Amino acid sequence: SVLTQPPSASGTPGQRVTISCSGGSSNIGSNPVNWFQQFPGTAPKLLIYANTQRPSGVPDRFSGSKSGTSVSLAISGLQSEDEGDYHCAAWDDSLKGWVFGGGTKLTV
Amino acid sequence: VEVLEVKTGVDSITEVECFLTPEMGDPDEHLRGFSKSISISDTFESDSPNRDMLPCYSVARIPLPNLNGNILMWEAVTLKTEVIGVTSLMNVHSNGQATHDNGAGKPVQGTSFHFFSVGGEALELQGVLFNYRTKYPDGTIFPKNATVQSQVMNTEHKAYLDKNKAYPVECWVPDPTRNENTRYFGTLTGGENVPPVLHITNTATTVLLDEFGVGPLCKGDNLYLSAVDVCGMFTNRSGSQQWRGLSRYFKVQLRKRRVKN
Amino acid sequence: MGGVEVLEVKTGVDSITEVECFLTPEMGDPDEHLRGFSKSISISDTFESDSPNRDMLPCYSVARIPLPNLNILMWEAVTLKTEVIGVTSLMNVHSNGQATHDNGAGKPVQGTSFHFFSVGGEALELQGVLFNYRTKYPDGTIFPKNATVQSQVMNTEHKAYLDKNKAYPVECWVPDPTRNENTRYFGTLTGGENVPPVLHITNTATTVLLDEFGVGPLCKGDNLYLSAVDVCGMFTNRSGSQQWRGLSRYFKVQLRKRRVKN
Amino acid sequence: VEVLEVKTGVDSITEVECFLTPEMGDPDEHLRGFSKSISISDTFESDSPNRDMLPCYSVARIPLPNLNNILMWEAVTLKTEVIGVTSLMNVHSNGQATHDNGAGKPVQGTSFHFFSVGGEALELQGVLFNYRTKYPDGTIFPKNATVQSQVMNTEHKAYLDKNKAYPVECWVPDPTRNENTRYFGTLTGGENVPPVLHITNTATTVLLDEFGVGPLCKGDNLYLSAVDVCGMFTNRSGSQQWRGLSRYFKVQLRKRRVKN
Amino acid sequence: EVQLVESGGGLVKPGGSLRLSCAASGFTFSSYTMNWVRQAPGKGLQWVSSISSSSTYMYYGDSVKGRFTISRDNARNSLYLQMNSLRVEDTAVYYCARYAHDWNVDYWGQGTLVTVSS
Repeated sequence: SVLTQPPSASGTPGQRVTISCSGGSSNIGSNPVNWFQQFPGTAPKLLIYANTQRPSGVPDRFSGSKSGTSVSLAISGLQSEDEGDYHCAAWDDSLKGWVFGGGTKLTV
Repeated sequence: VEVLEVKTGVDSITEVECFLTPEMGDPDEHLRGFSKSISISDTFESDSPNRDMLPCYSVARIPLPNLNGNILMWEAVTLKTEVIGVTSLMNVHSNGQATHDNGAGKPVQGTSFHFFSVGGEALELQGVLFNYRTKYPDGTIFPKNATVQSQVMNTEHKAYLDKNKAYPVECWVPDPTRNENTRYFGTLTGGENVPPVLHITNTATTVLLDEFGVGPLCKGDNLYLSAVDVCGMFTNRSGSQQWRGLSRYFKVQLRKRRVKN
Repeated sequence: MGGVEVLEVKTGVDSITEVECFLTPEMGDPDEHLRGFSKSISISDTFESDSPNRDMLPCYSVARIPLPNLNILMWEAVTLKTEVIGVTSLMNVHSNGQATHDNGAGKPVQGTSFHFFSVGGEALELQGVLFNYRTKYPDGTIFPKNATVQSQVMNTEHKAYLDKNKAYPVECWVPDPTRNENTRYFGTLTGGENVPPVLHITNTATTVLLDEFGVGPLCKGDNLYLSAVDVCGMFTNRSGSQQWRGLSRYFKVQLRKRRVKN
Repeated sequence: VEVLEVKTGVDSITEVECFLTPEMGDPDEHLRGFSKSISISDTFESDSPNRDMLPCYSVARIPLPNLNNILMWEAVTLKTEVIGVTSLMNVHSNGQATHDNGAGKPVQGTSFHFFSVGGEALELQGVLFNYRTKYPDGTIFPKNATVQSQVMNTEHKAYLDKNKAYPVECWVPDPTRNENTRYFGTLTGGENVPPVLHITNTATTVLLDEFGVGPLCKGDNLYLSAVDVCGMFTNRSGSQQWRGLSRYFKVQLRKRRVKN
Repeated sequence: EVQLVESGGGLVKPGGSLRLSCAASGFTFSSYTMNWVRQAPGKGLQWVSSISSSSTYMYYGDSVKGRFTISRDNARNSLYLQMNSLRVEDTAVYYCARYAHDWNVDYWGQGTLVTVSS
């Protein structure tokens, strides 16, 4: 009942980078994953919600996939303005709380 | 029970009139009549729905006036029923899924089970499983000792609809080999785009008498109303889907029938 | 009907009478030019903040008809003829609609529909049921008060009389089946964005209003109560934006005189 | 008119049997039974369909045998069906391939099938989808349209007394009148509605009312009205034309004594 | 827009105490469950506590069970976190976040810094 995401990820500008988030039946199996984007010295902000959905203001480049207990975030058309920490979060039914991942620092 | 003649006279008829609420899974304090947003197993083998994702049969035991070898029982003669709150399904503005750019929300629609029974005892259930390796969740009464045969028919899986928030809809059906003392009626329409079609009227009576003009007989001076009305799924803005249920009204005419033993 | 002692049917030269009227649809009537439409439907930012504007909410239509005075004798509603007036108007597929495809005609009026009509010796009696109990029904409509989560499935607090027009939203009120002894009500919800309208018209179809005991509705106060809703579907504008579209309902009710005690 | 008893005998009954053709808008010399390819107004306010884009009610006045406290012809039974239903299987005539190597998309969609038998003209009530719609020169349409015209406006009365005249989309049988007519119709709306047309010479419909009286033919005339907009034909470009079909009528009539 | 504003954070000594404030403007605060999440310098996010619209259901992370208390004043459009028995580990930026159905955790405040040291 922890969310496991790579501590770091990187890519060449224009590439597709993939950050994975792996959980269990108690969290990601039965509950949706939101992704939060965080630039140094600002708050987290909603990037993806409900595994695969963009709020208005998030480019088509940002996308998700869900397969059972694991989800991934896909940043396509990588740009320098995308350098930051990507936080994975989901409710856990057994812990009766929100679990997050470690965070993923995306370097370009 | 040998069934003798119908007692007539000054107080020979009576009426029960109640509503049954839907147990659709009731995720949290705010979502009574919904299920939890439906998730799909990682594998066919690991299907294990959480209890708040599983609609259940609703049941109500109604005590009737006391009467009683050569005794009297209450005979259920007529039923009126309709779904309460059909218009609520026109709410296409509450964080739904726009069918298209500037579209209204996708209305409640899709796979539906409308079912209701009137019995002199509990509805009798036969278990049938979509997938026998499905693990039904802690807190529900489900078919025990599931075998592959459970997927088509397995006579081990008998049970009484004797408890609410208990018997998942998707693994129990009225047992057609029993239910002599119950009159049950239900319809499954399957498909993600099945349109709800709900008729309402206080002019439609249904007769509960059998081939031999005998209605259900209320053992223990009790009448058993059972119902399910899974209307379809509510599609949230994200596309995530929750079963949505509605209450069912019952009004049952009863009369007194002389009975031996 | 009942409530009082229903005695024998009075016959004679002046024992029968007829009401014949039409009821117009209150679909929300956004502006001076859109009678019989709702305002283009919008969707709440969140499930919690649902609060539809009054002009986005179709409402039950009701009409109190005064009958010839008597005095007891009461008027007994015996037969109904009803049909939707102006069904062909739904073939107007050219009025700034949505082309179904390149060089397509407009998408015709279609989708979620409620066709409902009642004949009563008193107001239609309503039970409130809410899709979402946290929905804030707008200033100027009569809605279920003291909504709890139980309101979403059943809450017997929410009783009301269909006694006012442009008042009772369709989506939070239904005939209360625990109490319309003196009314005959019939309705059908078909839900779905693509549900095709299917409207029959004929002057040959009579519906009888007598109960198990051969008594029709009895008109308390020498009043007959016609209630109706006919949300036919939605009109899809060129942009894709959707407005409910309603139609008037014709009623013709045969009435006769019934002798009554007290 | 007081209705007295039915005259019987060897010469008390007669039969009308005709077909009514569809007026679907008849763009050009070659497209009888079609409308013109449908276009959509620039704005809601500027809706103004061309006359050849507007299907219209069809009517036929049939003169009956002369009968000069008199006699009138009573219409007793009707048989009707749509003529040429199979023509709608022509899925090869410059249609729109449903998909790569598909046959053409068949005639389908929004349909009005309607037919009446009357001792006088069908009586019409006007109802408008959009009251600012300008109905084209050469059609009889609701005059003095107000916003109320969109839901109900009792000014808009009219007689179905002329062909190629009364657009289908702004007139319906007036249920407050038509004592002397028996009318039946069905609107099915939707772009994908499948046509479902039954044919049989075994189905009779009775025209007698709750009092056993059929329509009474004023002026020794029987009035057949009909509309059978079957759906739309989708051309190769996607452009759509209403397609109509003729309706057969066979009406049994008898003689009823009447005080004038 | 929706704006959440945190306040009350500062410097406090181990064993110390501290009350945090979230000021909600832009939405009916009384209609939504509200959260505290914290971020220790250079580490990831960690959920602290949830409270329902009507304060019917409060939940806490294990790391603060018994020490922290969430509360709200729906009349004053404010969410509070009472932090007792503060430790060195409790040093973090304390974010205030809304949970909406389907949207899940959506809006965050700017955060307020709590440093617990000597």
